[PDB]
Amino acid sequence: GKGDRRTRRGKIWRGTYGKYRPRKK
Amino acid sequence: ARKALIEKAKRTPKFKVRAYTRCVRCGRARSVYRFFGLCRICLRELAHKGQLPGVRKASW
Amino acid sequence: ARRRRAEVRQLQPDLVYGDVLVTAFINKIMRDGKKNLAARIFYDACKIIQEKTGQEPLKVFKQAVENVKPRMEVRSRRVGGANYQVPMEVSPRRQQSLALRWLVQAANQRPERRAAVRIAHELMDAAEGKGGAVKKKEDVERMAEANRAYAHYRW
Amino acid sequence: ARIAGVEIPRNKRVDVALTYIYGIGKARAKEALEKTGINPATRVKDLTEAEVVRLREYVENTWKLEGELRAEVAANIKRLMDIGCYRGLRHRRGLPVRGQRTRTNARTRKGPRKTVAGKK
Amino acid sequence: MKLIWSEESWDDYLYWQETDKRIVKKINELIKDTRRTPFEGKGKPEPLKHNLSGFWSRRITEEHRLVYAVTDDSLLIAACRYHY
Amino acid sequence: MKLIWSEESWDDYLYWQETDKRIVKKINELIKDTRRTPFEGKGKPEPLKHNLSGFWSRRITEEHRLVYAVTDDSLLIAACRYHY
Amino acid sequence: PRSLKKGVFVDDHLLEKVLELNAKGEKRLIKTWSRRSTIVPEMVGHTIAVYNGKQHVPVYITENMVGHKLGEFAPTRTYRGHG
RNA sequence: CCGGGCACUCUAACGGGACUGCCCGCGAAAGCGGGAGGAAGGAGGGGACGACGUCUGGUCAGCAUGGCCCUUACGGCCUGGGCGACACACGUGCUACAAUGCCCACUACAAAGCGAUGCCACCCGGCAACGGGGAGCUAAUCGCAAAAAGGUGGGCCCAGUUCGGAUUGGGGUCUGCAACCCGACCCCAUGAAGCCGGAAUCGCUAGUAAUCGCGGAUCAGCCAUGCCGCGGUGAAUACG
RNA sequence: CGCGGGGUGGAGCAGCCUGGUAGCUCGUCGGGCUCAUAACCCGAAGGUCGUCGGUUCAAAUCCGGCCCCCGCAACCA
RNA sequence: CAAGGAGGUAAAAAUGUA
Ligand SMILES: [Mg+2]
Ligand SMILES: [Mg+2]
Ligand SMILES: [Mg+2]
Ligand SMILES: [Mg+2]
Ligand SMILES: [Mg+2]
Ligand SMILES: [Mg+2]
Ligand SMILES: [Mg+2]
Ligand SMILES: [Mg+2]
Ligand SMILES: [Mg+2]
Ligand SMILES: [Mg+2]
Ligand SMILES: [Mg+2]
Ligand SMILES: [Mg+2]
Ligand SMILES: [Zn+2]
Repeated sequence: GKGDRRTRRGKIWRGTYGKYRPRKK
Repeated sequence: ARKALIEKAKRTPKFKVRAYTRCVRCGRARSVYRFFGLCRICLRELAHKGQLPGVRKASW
Repeated sequence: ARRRRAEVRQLQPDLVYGDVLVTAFINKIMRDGKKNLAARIFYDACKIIQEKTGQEPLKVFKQAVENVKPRMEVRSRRVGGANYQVPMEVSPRRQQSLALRWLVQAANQRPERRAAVRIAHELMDAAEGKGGAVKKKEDVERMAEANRAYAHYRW
Repeated sequence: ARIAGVEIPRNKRVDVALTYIYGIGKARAKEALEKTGINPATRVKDLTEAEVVRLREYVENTWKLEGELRAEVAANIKRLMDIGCYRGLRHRRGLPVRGQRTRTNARTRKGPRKTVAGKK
Repeated sequence: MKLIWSEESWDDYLYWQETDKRIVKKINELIKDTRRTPFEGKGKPEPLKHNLSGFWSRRITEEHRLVYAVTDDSLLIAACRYHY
Repeated sequence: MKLIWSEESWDDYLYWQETDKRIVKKINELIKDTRRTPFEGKGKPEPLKHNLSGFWSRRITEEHRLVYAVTDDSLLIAACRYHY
Repeated sequence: PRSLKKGVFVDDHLLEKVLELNAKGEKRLIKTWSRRSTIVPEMVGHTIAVYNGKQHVPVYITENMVGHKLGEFAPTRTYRGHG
């Protein structure tokens, strides 16, 4: 999980958004 | 090199990122706060003396 | 822990069965404080018991605990400047906690795929008498009769 | 089935089968599958020869792969070296290039621990 | 009696220069007597123990100890600074 | 790399210590460069022969020279005063 | 790296030197302190010197070193092994 | 969402509320065990507080300060480098070795905090970082945030494998005059070592250990996995 | 200028007879216990086997020349 | 109940920085 740049929990652990976790509820 | 640096910190120009906030009471470059302009040590010295309005001993 | 009897915790009884002994096992499943999953693994496993034998899944649980519960255990002692290891009888609070630990510890050592199937087969094997934890029980019980020379160091 | 030069995935999902080729990861695999029109749940044990030849034509007419992609990476590293670049000389010693910490752990790049005696 | 300067020793001797010339004049005094009487003389020259077995120390100041070692032809200096 | 001072070289280093101060830093500068590269660097690092085979010199100043010699992990300074 | 929207190659000093030099000719040696600068193709063919922290090491420019900086070709440190 | 009420929840100031006052037993008393009594009780749970002094402990680099030393300089300005160097050794940690697990999609529940030389709702371009517009908010008004674990549905079937993410190539975004040493992100392809750790060693007795996210300080930006605080689920055991 | 034996990791030894993999202890280096050292515990490196030539598919090992060390013998007269 | 008399001991574990 947590450190992988191409997953959901990785973007959560960073606080960044991307393709793998975009900005929309 | 102490006093020339404090008055390098007072002057504004030449690429604004070269400005670093600094304590005016002692002249510390680190752990200086944007709320007061004091260092973290001058903060405690005056706050225990009572020269800080509203600052109290926090406890919870 | 020098002053008091560092008193025993009381638990809330179950919401499908109403007992302390099942909730203790829900807590012994629990890794990283997930009780909703810890109850789910146990409740999937009870359905596995429900359909792999025609017997009530609480009644196999009680006897699987009693078939794994040790009687005597060997412990180390220091009186006279010597370190031998002395057998002594076990308190039923500790007999419960050790059997409750040994069932989940042996079920994690089972090679089956899902978690609930490991738990269910462990209960089926312990109640009938051949689980991985009854091996641990009888080995722990083997050392006390083996070291029965030292039970004159009882207290 | 042998696509890029490798066959190796026998019964498994086809997007997984294309991730098993140097040059195609998960994104290029799903791009090739949404192009071709194959449900990824249809495994590589059961798929039409026409789907196989369309998939192969796409994945090795579109991008550069296993042998040539390695040749391009090696040529770019050889171009980074032999010119005197900082990153080229870090590739030359076998040191990391992206401003990392070498006083401590950089052992993936450095290799195994070569423990040297150390007076005091 | 040739002088041998170890890395630590010469780095410190470069530190007593540009900090304190009194220490440099004291060290040159102790070296001038060690070159003449290696196991007697000035600065209480004592034989050393366990972690520095085979060494000798002359007092520079109340803390500072000049740690030297002698051969037939030469003179090692392991420190011209701190209390061992 | 450990420093080796001979008899006359140490006395002449003390000779520059007592009289003029500016040369002593220049001397230590020259020792620093021959420590990182023994035969190259500042002040024309020059070889000698025709009694001095295996010995090298540099110039400290316009008349006096800093001669030396090297072995595996040592730096011998024979003189830091006038050549001849 | 940099953004592409704005004018890349920030420096003017060696640029106002080399734009005289490439059109006048005669391949001269130029010393600069601009390690933050992009090798733009009129610089190809020249021998310029870059400061490393100690001195001015000359670099030779040919057509493959373009999308880089000058500090990439002026090594600051000296390692030479371990012993 | 309005009229209206503000009864509740919240917010906020001042109060009451346990002092083992009451009952039994022990005792000469202090006090101790048990119990209706209420929310709590025999310092309710945490803080703030930390004696005479020790370590001739640490800080002349927060500041002040006695003495010694340098003044065409041990002062002052600028550019570049450096504090980021790497054969190695140690401490503190973060991410993992997977199926009580991984990924995708949908749907919920917080507390404490921060902001109009900023937070940026909401649209458009965009695979995304982000960029263009432009509304609200001197802020229980508007924004930061949708909390994450959890629940449902689908896929992988234990294989270095959809675990894990190093390291490296290429293409970009943002800050800053500036990202080569030396930034943080986004995308593609790489996808290593690790399959649970020798001698040893550490923290924790109740919302505690474990697990999961969130906010602030510093801050143009950030090498933050650190610190400081906040809440979600929530064990085990204490014979002695 | 007779006879016998021996040259091997830094030190001390074994392996050679009967040619295929050089082993033991102390020591060295990294770690652990201690305030620290020693002791103790975990882990790792280190020789090409005096020297030259030959035999063999292959030499520390078999053979020959030489250098060094050790022991024995040198009597009758 | 109040207490003495004779008697089996804890180990295997060294050192100190000038
Ligand atoms: Mg992954
Ligand atoms: Mg700044
Ligand atoms: Mg010290
Ligand atoms: Mg008090
Ligand atoms: Mg100190
Ligand atoms: Mg640093
Ligand atoms: Mg670095
Ligand atoms: Mg406690
Ligand atoms: Mg030998
Ligand atoms: Mg006879
Ligand atoms: Mg002993
Ligand atoms: Mg002794
Ligand atoms: Zn201050």
